[PDB]
Formats: sequence, structure tokens, C-alpha cells
Amino acid sequence: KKIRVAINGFGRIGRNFLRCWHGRQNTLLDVVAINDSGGVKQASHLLKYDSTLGTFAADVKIVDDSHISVDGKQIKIVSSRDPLQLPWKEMNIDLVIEGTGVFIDKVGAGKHIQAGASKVLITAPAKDKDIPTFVVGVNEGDYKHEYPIISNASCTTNCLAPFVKVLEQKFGIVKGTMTTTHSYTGDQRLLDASHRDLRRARAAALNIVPTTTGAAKAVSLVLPSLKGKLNGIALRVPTPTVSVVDLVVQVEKKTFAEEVNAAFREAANGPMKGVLHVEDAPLVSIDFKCTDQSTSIDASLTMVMGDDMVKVVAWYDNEWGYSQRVVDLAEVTAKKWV
Amino acid sequence: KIRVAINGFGRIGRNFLRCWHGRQNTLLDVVAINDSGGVKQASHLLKYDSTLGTFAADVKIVDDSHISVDGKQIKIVSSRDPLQLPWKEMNIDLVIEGTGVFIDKVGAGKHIQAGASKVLITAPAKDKDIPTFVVGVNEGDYKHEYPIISNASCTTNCLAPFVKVLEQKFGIVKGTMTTTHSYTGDQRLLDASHRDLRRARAAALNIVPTTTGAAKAVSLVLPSLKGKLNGIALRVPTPTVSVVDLVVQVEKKTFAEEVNAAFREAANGPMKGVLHVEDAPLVSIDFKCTDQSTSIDASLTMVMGDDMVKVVAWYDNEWGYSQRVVDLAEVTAKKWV
Amino acid sequence: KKIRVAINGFGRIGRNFLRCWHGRQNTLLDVVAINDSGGVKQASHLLKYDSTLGTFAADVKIVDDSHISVDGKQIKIVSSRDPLQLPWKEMNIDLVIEGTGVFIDKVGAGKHIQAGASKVLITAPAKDKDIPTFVVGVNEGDYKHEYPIISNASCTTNCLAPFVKVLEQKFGIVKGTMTTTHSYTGDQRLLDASHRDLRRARAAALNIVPTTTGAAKAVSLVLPSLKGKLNGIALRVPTPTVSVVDLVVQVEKKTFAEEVNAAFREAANGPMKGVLHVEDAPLVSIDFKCTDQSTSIDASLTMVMGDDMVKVVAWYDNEWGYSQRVVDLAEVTAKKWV
Amino acid sequence: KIRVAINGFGRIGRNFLRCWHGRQNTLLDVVAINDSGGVKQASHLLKYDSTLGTFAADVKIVDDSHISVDGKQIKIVSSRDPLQLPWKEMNIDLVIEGTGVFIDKVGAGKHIQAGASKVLITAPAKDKDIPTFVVGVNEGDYKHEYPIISNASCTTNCLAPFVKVLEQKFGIVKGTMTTTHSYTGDQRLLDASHRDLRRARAAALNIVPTTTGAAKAVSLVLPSLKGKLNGIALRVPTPTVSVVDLVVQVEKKTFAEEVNAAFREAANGPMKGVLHVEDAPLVSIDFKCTDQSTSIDASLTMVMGDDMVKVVAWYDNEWGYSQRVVDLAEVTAKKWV
Ligand SMILES: NC(=O)c1ccc[n+]([C@@H]2O[C@H](COP(=O)([O-])OP(=O)(O)OC[C@H]3O[C@@H](n4cnc5c(N)ncnc54)[C@H](O)[C@@H]3O)[C@@H](O)[C@H]2O)c1
Ligand SMILES: NC(=O)c1ccc[n+]([C@@H]2O[C@H](COP(=O)([O-])OP(=O)(O)OC[C@H]3O[C@@H](n4cnc5c(N)ncnc54)[C@H](O)[C@@H]3O)[C@@H](O)[C@H]2O)c1
Ligand SMILES: NC(=O)c1ccc[n+]([C@@H]2O[C@H](COP(=O)([O-])OP(=O)(O)OC[C@H]3O[C@@H](n4cnc5c(N)ncnc54)[C@H](O)[C@@H]3O)[C@@H](O)[C@H]2O)c1
Ligand SMILES: NC(=O)c1ccc[n+]([C@@H]2O[C@H](COP(=O)([O-])OP(=O)(O)OC[C@H]3O[C@@H](n4cnc5c(N)ncnc54)[C@H](O)[C@@H]3O)[C@@H](O)[C@H]2O)c1
Repeated sequence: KKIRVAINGFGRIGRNFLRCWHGRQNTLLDVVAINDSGGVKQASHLLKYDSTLGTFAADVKIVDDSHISVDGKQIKIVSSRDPLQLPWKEMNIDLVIEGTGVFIDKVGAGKHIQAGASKVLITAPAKDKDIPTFVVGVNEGDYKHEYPIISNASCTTNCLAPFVKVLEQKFGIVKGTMTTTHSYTGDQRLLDASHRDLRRARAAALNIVPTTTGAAKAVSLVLPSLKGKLNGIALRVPTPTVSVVDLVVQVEKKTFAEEVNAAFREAANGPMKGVLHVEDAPLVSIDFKCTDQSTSIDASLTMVMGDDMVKVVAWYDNEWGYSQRVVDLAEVTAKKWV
Repeated sequence: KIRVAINGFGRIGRNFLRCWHGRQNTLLDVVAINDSGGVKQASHLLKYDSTLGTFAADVKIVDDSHISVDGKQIKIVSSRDPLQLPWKEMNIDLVIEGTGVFIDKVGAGKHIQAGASKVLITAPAKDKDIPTFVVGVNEGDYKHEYPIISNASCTTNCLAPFVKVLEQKFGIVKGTMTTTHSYTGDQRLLDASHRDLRRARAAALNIVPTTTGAAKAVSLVLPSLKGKLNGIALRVPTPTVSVVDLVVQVEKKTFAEEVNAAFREAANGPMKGVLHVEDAPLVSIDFKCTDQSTSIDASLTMVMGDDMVKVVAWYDNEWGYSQRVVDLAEVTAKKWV
Repeated sequence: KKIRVAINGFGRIGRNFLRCWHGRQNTLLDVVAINDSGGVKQASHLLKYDSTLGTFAADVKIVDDSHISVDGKQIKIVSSRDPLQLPWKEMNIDLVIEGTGVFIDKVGAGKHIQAGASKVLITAPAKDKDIPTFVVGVNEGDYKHEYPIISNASCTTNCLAPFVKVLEQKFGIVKGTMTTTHSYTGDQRLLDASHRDLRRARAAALNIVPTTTGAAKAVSLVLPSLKGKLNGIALRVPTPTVSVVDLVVQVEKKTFAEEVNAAFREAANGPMKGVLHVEDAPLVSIDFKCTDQSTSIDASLTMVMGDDMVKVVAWYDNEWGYSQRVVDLAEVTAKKWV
Repeated sequence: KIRVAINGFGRIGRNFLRCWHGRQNTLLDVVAINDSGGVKQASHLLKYDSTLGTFAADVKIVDDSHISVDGKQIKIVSSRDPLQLPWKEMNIDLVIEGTGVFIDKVGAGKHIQAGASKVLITAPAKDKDIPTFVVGVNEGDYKHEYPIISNASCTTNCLAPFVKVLEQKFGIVKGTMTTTHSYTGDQRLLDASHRDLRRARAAALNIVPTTTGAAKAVSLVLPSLKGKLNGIALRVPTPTVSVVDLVVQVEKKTFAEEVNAAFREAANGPMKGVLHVEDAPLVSIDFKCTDQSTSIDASLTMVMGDDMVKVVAWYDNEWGYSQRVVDLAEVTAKKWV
């Protein structure tokens, strides 16, 4: 028995979620609605043509001023900047995908429940500790149907947590730091312009732009043994999608690169299959575009210095790979629904 | 002499301050800047520029509402509503409208309600009755009696001066143009919401066709050209400098060397500093921070079938346009009261 | 009865030719060899992973120091900078695809015949008038098996000639000029460096770089009525693939945009089906990536000024669309072979 | 005073001429340039630069084998073989090896066979016995008796000075580094032939992991660091400026403010002009055309678990490295004979 879904914010994340879900062979989700500010004309066009994903093979059409069609499946399009006006009760909306990035606290996110929706799934870190956070392949087992509002974490935390988990079990972690060399996002300005963060203000395709990240501390939400053990930053570089995590950890049990790669390979062929991948080919960022996995370990880059300083480089598609996790977590809510 | 206010401290407002600050002789005294970001944003973005490079000038935050450039202070007002702005109080003669939001008599009009005597719009006027000027083409028809004026678009400022030579020397039957244009702030960094589904597309990944009023707009500064020119823009992945590609059927049969000589006459005399003729085989980045409106690529000038003229002209859409903005505002200074 | 093919120069064109051909449902070609300077390791890697085409779905493997495998089909890899040493006689090589761009005159190209090859197919304009030039959908009918050496023209001439043909038949052309706003190529330098052309010397991804083009005069080789009627230039901009032709022609019969688009639509639905396309969606360069057609008319951009000045904007994928023509022309030689 | 020859007029050779030409006081006199492109290529690429911008200097072609910069002539020899070069005839004291092709005693040695007394390699030495120097770290150990010397790599020049402070003040146990590096000439514009299958990939489209000797190379100028440091490079789509990300376990437990103060001590005194400490929140392009080797991003300095130090340092891999090349060559001038 499938569950009825609404997508709030038809952005990079909302559209990637639709194409991720649409391409699944078997699903318990049925997307019926999309709150989109630009109406049917925007939602239908940007859904069909995409500068990073490419052209959607499915058939996209505008049925009328309130609806679009994907391969004949009708979808209601609504438009309210204020979520309280959204028709969640009338359309019997079980689950919302909150991809706007504005309604990420419990007050704002609750409005979708208030407008009659049964559950909310934040496509980002929540802004309060009261909202439970999950990473598929790490702690999705701990999700309970009683949780009305859930967080699927950051794209970077989705890359970091699965391989951090393996390191923690196999070698044990004392402390560490990370750098995400991350593709530019819609938050950065195209040319130098207004922004509360004076780095993110600078022309994105011209510059290496340092920015703060919560992925290093956020890992502790899904892996309690990591509490206070990691910090880090990000460097936004002029690529439109695909990112890489550079992790330096001090480990308890002295090791070597081949032993650290064997641990990742055990996890990849076993319990983290589909989430963690170990790549042995000497590839580049574009080769990781549209990968389904959360993290791809660059095997040849793994480096151990002085027996216990371990460096791991992990590729992730921050749009698509994260979207394939958002479809996974939503499926867990569908599988658990009362 | 005249006391200038800058509304909207974006690429054109910040280009205007650096251009004006670089004039040896200036009749303009920039006293106020309206920026939402406050002294801390304005000081930072004036000083660090991804395109322009670091301002050589000493820029500091004096207090909560003032910055100094080489010790000269400027007030930072912060209202999205022009009607609020204290220009009666600050005795503001002229206002530079770099917001792109107040483009009509009513929108532009609000600055004058607030005390300013005149408005200079760094963009085409939305309203017909607003006179538009291109320095080196029709700035002579400028009059103090005009309270709200337009400095046209960056593309129109590149096109109008060379079109002017062509119409004088050969005469124009009709013509079409393409501007291969550097991306701008209108465009989205990644595919996102936009009225223009083309401008919605990732700016740094694409050649993005878009509309241009620049061809028809030439008829505003050269009335002889009404209904003769049309064109499009191809926005491409460069942060500044753009190039106009014009194809015109002309009345007087001609050849490449003869067209270039006509441009060179104008370059050396009446349009010096507005029109340049470039002989070296350069690329867009070499036209960065050029003060001229138009740089004819002399070797690209082509004539086919005697009367079909193709001209390729470079322009820094930020810096060259901004130098013309400084020039139009200076003209209102020399014609003031 | 299929013909045996060798690819000389496993560059952007050689590799695009292999993937174009490999993806054809029915073909009379059987690629058996590739002269590649970088040996099996280069040819196998760059064939599998591609920054513009993306990852090849087929199975690519190195069988030994002289061979690679594509989906189990074995291919001999050789390496001679000097074509005279190539094993064309011993491998019974009927047809060579000359994609090096160095052996494009009749003396250099003949060396592949001299080394025992039966025919040569230059992936570029030939440097002498003695080598016949063909454009599929315009003049491929005039190709004769007796022609040992053939030219498939430039990517730009492949975009220009099909739509120029329609204009010439329907309205008749007096004179015109073109601009190709073209993606950067391997000929341009990444950073400012040595080049005989001081424009092409300048950093390609930083600049709009003017360059000479023979596509405007080259059109007269396939459409003799165009002789001396067109000239033009190119502007190389910082995109890695996909280009656009901006054509301004003076026509005899006075017309309007909708009439000019109707002519292109008649050709597209009729005799130029698969080569000429009319696009009504407001798209951008990336949307034309990996298109099979030689030319896609941007319908909404078509413009007529003063009754007889006509402007047409035509998108073309200079790598893939051109490669789908190179596979087409090679098929015509296979279909005509004695 | 000393008569300098530049072999290989690429990004480093052209950066060297502009850097040297900008020194108020110089003991160097650049008399000859070996460029395959001839006076017409050298004059053009010295004058027009996609990164550096237009040379303010007057550059002209005097004749078939000479260019003038601000009237000073330079001879343009054109031989791929250094053994051919007429440096006995031109009385060439020092040769700047910017080709990247003659990196060993034998390859570098050919310039001296041809008449030159000394060779300065703008890259790591292929041969062990060739001494390498980093200005602000170990240039004091420089001696005239060394006929062939190395100025190390751009990354090593960024790393070595701040590593030096860390080893003095806190001491280094072991450490790893990543340099997020601007693309270079080694890399291909579109996927094409390369020994390094990663460097084969389109430079402006990708984050491209590559090897670096920069971590181990620090042990050449700081012998205390042997076997303590390793690293990689991520080449990214920017034309210049790069940033070193170093994580080191140190002996003396410490905190962010204490590490930054140690860098600031070095910046204000012994490493002034080699090491800078930046407090403003800048981006890579703001570090363009900086003369310093290293720019510490003060706010990014992080200390985790008391003894794991992360430092983020900017460097213009072209211009800052080139200013160090000018500095090493100057040192051979002040120690000459
Ligand atoms: N893109 C990534 O790499 C990535 C990765 C993981 C997490 N995220 C998170 O996903 C969220 C969205 O990111 P994105 O890249 O898709 O951004 P985006 O800008 O592409 O998407 C945001 C969309 O929401 C719309 N919107 C804004 N306010 C709205 C409102 N009140 N009601 C309805 N729609 C509204 C916008 O107009 C836009 O269409 C953010 O929280 C971001 O941090 C992004
Ligand atoms: N950039 C060019 O190449 C160029 C050159 C010629 C003309 N123009 C014209 O210049 C104008 C400015 O363009 P730009 O590229 O600098 O844009 P921009 O977005 O960089 O600058 C706009 C600035 O105005 C501010 N602003 C917006 N609404 C405001 C309000 N209500 N009150 C106060 N400030 C407000 C914004 O915060 C921003 O700082 C436009 O009209 C544009 O058409 C552009
Ligand atoms: N890429 C395009 O957009 C495009 C379009 C149509 C026409 N063309 C033409 O196709 C040809 C190749 O272009 P490309 O973009 O594929 O270039 P490329 O540089 O990607 O391909 C050239 C390849 O040939 C190899 N090669 C060079 N000399 C050789 C020799 N003596 N023997 C064997 N191999 C040799 C090179 O090492 C390289 O692998 C040129 O004539 C070009 O004008 C290019
Ligand atoms: N570019 C940087 O960021 C940087 C900074 C530090 C060190 N380096 C080192 O500087 C050196 C030069 O690098 P680059 O980026 O300027 O490379 P480049 O390719 O721009 O410069 C090389 C120049 O040498 C010329 N050359 C090649 N072989 C020659 C020969 N046999 N005889 C004469 N001239 C010859 C080439 O034609 C070219 O003009 C390399 O060793 C590099 O490792 C690079």
C-alpha cells in the first residue's frame, strides 16, 4: 500500500528527487504534488531539461494551469511561499519532502503537518537538536514511525558517515579533520554580490571559496562514538556537481593503506552495498556524476603516515547520490507506515 | 561641485565608484551610497572584486553608517524604498540608479520626491518619454531641463558609436546583430527559477540565447535608424567583456579597408575615448578595464557582395559602460542650472 | 558483407566515431584496428571514461599489449606516428578513418593506401581541391566507389550546408556571412602558450577567441550554387562541446520568419530527416549535447529584416553530431563497395 | 651587474620577466630569452596575458632577433638544443631554466657547456646531488660554489615557510597535506593523451587528483622533516592561485590563536615578504599577483584534540613563485664570485 508524497521546493534537490524516484523499479511512494513558485511552466521545463542531469527521457507535459504529466502520471502543481496555505488535508498528503531549505526547523516544518500532512522529511540538517537525523547505511534502523519530522542530513555528512563508521569499528578514531572540495551551489553568487557570508558572495565559477560545514560535527548525530572527534571546512570550486571529502583521522590501532582499503571493501561488498563503493580506476570528478552510492573511496589515494595518521579521499555526487538517499529514507517511512 | 548619490551598490554601482574615483578631474562628489548590506558589505565588495581586482585605494569602515576611500567618507543609507532616502537632508543634486528596479518616471521619480533634483538610470528607460543618451553619439542633445535620463544599455553604448559612422559614411538600409555576451547577475548559477527559461539555465555551463532591445534602442540615439536594426544575445561563460557582431546592408558600395578607415577617422578625432580601432589580434580578456565604449577588431571587418558589412566590436560591459555613466553624470555637472 | 575499418588518431573524433558506430543497430562496418600513440592503456581508459560523452556503458578491457576488447569484440591497437609502417596490407584493411588531422592531404593520406589500405575517409577538410568533399543530406549521392580518398568536411560545414541548401532552393541566396560561436578544441591552449595563431594561443576556458573558418567557402564544395556567396569567422567560447551557427543571408524572394521555419520543417520531416531538426523549445547549448542530427534550427530565433535579410541560428554538437555523419559517410562507402 | 638568460618563455619565464622588470633595485640584467616562437610570439605573449593582464610596459619588436621593454632590448635565440646557445658570446653569468625539460645535472649542464657560469632551475631537481633552496627557509645555505641550483616547486615554496614556524614553535611528529591547485600546462584542455590518466582529463571541467613531491621535498630545505610529511594535489578549474591544506600532529599541545600568533611573529619579522597572515575572509582571486610565498587564512586555522593542527595557506603558484625565482637569482648576484 503506497504512500502519497508532496515535494516542497522544486529546486536542484526537489527535481533530482523526482527523477531519482521515477527511475526506481519498485517503490512505495506516489508523488502527487509539488509546491513550485514558478507554476506549471517552470516545473515542466526545468524537470525535462537539466544542465547537469541532462534531458529526462520520460514524457513531461503541462495538462492545465494546475497540473503537469510525467510519462502519463498526473502531478498537481501548487504555489504558496507560505506553507500553511498548502492543500495537504484535501489531497490526503501522508509525507512531505522539504527541499526548500527554508522550512527546516520544527516550527516551519510543522506547518506542512498543520496544513494536514502526516510526516515531513527535511532534505537538509534540521536547525534544532529535537529533530532526529538519519543516514542510510549507518543509522536508518533507528528511525521510528512515531517520528513526525525527520532529517536526512547534509550531502557531505552522507558521504562522511558511512566510511567514518568503518574506520571507527575497524581502527577506532581519536580525532580528525576533513575538507570537502565541493561543487558550487545556488547559495553562492554567480558574480560578486550581496550575501550574509562575504566568501559565498564571490563569483562561484571564478574562485576557490572557503566556507564553514557542520558535516564533521553532524556525523556525531548518527554515530554517537564520534561526538566531538571531528571538525572541518569546505572549499567550493568551479564545478557544477560532484564533490570530494578529504579526511585525516588519528586512529588507535596502527595500520597501513591496503588494510584500510580492505576494511572499506568488506563494507562495500557486505552491509554497505549500494551506499559505499571502493573505486580502483584513476578517475576524476565528472566520472562520479549521477552515481547512486553516497560515497566512492578513491583506493589509490588512501594514505597512512607514521602508523596512525590515516587520510581517505571519498567522491560523492552531492545532488544525485544524496537524492538517491532521500528516496531511500522516504521508502523506510513508507515501509514502516502505520 | 554637484553632490552625487548611488542607489544600488552592485556591479554597475561598484564599477561607478572605482571609475569616478580614478578621474584626475571630476565635477562629481559622491557623498552617499544606498546598500542593504551596510558598511561591512559595501567596504568589503568595493575593496575585493573577482573581475576588477583589489582596489588600490585605502578603504575602511569609519562607523556604523560611513566608509572612507583614501580618507574621503561616504554615508551608507539602507532602504529598499527610495521615498525614505534623506537626499533633501544630504542636499543630493544627482542620483545614479544602479538598482535596475526603478526604471520608469514613477520608480525613478521617488528619488526626487526624497530631495534629489535629477536621476541618471544605468539602464534603458521602461518609459518612452524618458530621453536616453549615449556619450559620443547624442549627449549634445542633453539638457538640464530633463529631470530623469537614461544612459542606455552596455550593448547599445558599444553599437551606437560605430553604427553612427556607418550611417554617416555609407548609410544603413537594414541590419541584424548578435552580441556574444559575458554572463550577468540576471542569470542563475545552476538551473533555477527565471521568467526567461533560457536565463534559468546554469550560466557558466552554457551558450544561452536571450532577447536584446539593444538593436531597436539605437533608434533612440540615432532617429535615422528606426526599424532598420534587430538582434539577439548569446550569453556565454565569461564574467566580463562582450563582443557585438553586426551585419548591415549599406547604400554606398564599399570594402573592408574603406570601412575600417571610416572608424579610424572617428577614433582619432570626434569619438576619441568612445570608439577605438584595434589592429593587434586580441581576445576578450585583453579588453578588460578598457575605458572606450567600442573596440573595432580591424582584421575581422568583412564586406560581402559590395554592400553587406560585418563589423566585430569588443566592449567591457562593466567597466566601459561605467566610464560612460561617469561621462553622462559629468555632462549634467557642466550643464547644471 | 561488412568492410574492415582502421581508425587513425584515437582523439576526440576517433573515440566519438567508435562509440557512434558501436551504438548503431545495423552497420556494414567492422572496426578491427586503431593507430594510437598511447598504446592499449590510453586507448582503453579514454574510451571507457569521457568528460563530455560520459562513461561508455559497453565493456572495455585490455586483452594484451596489442589488443583491447569492447563488449567482447577484439580490436588491434598499433602505434606508428609515421603511417607508412601501419599494417594495412597484413590486416586486409579496406577503409581507414583519418582522424589525426595531420594526414589530410593526398600525399599523407595515400600512405594508408600505400601501406595496403583500400580507401581513406578524412575526418576534416582536405588541404587540396583534388580530394572530393561530401556532406550527408546534401551531396552524399555524388560519392563514387572509384574515389580512393574522401573528405566529410568540417563540423561547421556539416551544420551550415543542410540548412543553406533549403534556403537556396526555397528563397535563393545572393550573399551572406556566418559566425560559429564554437566550443573550444584541443587546438586551443589551456593557459597562454605557443601557437602559430596568437589568438588560439590564449587560455581557452578564460576567453572568447576569434578564429578564421573555411566553412563559409567550403559549403560551395557540396552546393556549387553557393560559390563565392558566403564568408565568416568563428568565436571559440569556454564550453567543452556544442556549437551554434549564426547565419545572415540576403535572399532573392522576400519572406518572413514563419515561412523560413516552414521550409526547414518541410526538409526536417522529409528528405533531411535525421540530419536537419527544427527545435521549438527554448533550449541552451547543453541540451544539444549528444544529438544525432548535423543541425538543429532554433525556430524562435529565426529573424527577417526588411523582407530579404534572413538570420538563422542552428545548434550542432561538433563532436557527436559530426561523428554520426562520419559513421554515415563510411556506411555509404560500405554500401557502394565493389 | 650579473647577466641573466631565460630559457623557455612559458608561464614561469614570462612571469619572471614581469616580476624582475618590476623591481625598483635589481642586480640582474636580463639580456637574452630562448623562445621557439621568435620576437613576434615573445613580444605578443609578454604584452597580452590572460591571467596577469596587459603589461603596463612599452613592448616592441626592434628587429628579427630583438624586442625592447621600455626601450631595453633583449635578444631572442631560438634553439630546442641548449648546447647551441651563444652564452659564451653573450657573456651569460646565470641562466633561468623555465623549460621544465632540463632538470638534471646533465640537462641543466648543457647551458654551462655553452658558456653560462650557473643554472637556476624553476622546478624540483631530478638529481639528488642538486641543492634546492626556498627563500625565507634555507637560502642562507646558498653558496656561489653550486653551479646548478633548484628553486623547488610552487607548492613547496608555500608549505616550507609555515612548516618551518610549526617545527620551531611546536615541532612536527608527522603530517599530511592536500593542495587544491589551479590547472597548469601539463593538463589537457579536452580528454587526450597523457602519461597520467588523471591529467589526461579536461582541466576546466574536473577536480583532478594528482601526485605531489611537495610534501617530501620540504625535507630538502628542512632536514628535520625527513619522512614526516606526505600529500596529494587536487587540480581544480581555476587558471591561477592555489591553497595548501596541512594537517600535522605536533609535540607541543596548542590552540588556534597560539598557532596564528607564531605565524604572525614570522610574518612581521624574519619572513616579511615570504609569509603573510591574512585576517580578511578572502577568496583565491584576491591572492592573484601577491608577492608573498604563503598567505595563512587565519580564521581557518583549526586545532583538534590539542596536537592535530590544520593550516590553510593561499599562494599564487605563478606570480609568488616567480617573485621567489627573482629572489634566488638576486641571492646568486650578491654572492657572485
Ligand atoms: N544541491 C546540493 O548539492 C545539496 C545537497 C544536499 C543538501 N542540500 C540542501 O537542499 C536544500 C535545497 O537545495 P537546492 O540546491 O535544491 O536549492 P535550489 O535553490 O535549487 O532549490 C530551492 C527551491 O525552493 C524554492 N522555494 C524557496 N522558498 C520557497 C517557499 N517558501 N515555498 C516553496 N518553494 C520555495 C526556490 O524558488 C527554489 O525553486 C537546501 O537545504 C540545501 O542545503 C543541497
Ligand atoms: N552588468 C552589466 O554588464 C551592465 C552594464 C550595463 C548596464 N547594466 C544595468 O545595470 C543595472 C545594474 O546591474 P548589475 O549587473 O550591477 O546588477 P547587480 O545585481 O550586481 O546590482 C544590483 C544591486 O542593487 C541592489 N538593489 C536591488 N533592489 C534594491 C532596492 N529596492 N533598493 C536598493 N538597492 C537595491 C542589489 O542588492 C544589488 O546590490 C541593471 O539595470 C542592468 O541592466 C548592466
Ligand atoms: N573535435 C571537433 O569538434 C572536431 C569537429 C570536426 C572536425 N574535427 C577534426 O578532426 C581532427 C581531429 O580532431 P580532434 O578534436 O579529435 O583532435 P584530438 O587532438 O582529440 O585527436 C588527435 C589524436 O591524433 C593523435 N595523433 C597525432 N599525430 C598522430 C600520428 N602521426 N599518428 C597517429 N595518431 C596521431 C593525437 O595524439 C591524438 O590522440 C582534426 O582534423 C579536426 O579539425 C574536429
Ligand atoms: N606554472 C606554475 O604554476 C609553476 C610554478 C612553479 C613551478 N613551475 C615549473 O615551471 C616550469 C615551467 O612551467 P610553465 O607552467 O611555465 O610551463 P609552460 O609550458 O607554460 O612553459 C614551458 C615553455 O618552455 C618552452 N620549451 C619547451 N621545450 C623547450 C626546449 N627544448 N627549448 C626551449 N624552450 C622549450 C615551451 O615552448 C614553453 O614556452 C616547470 O618546470 C614547472 O614544473 C610551475
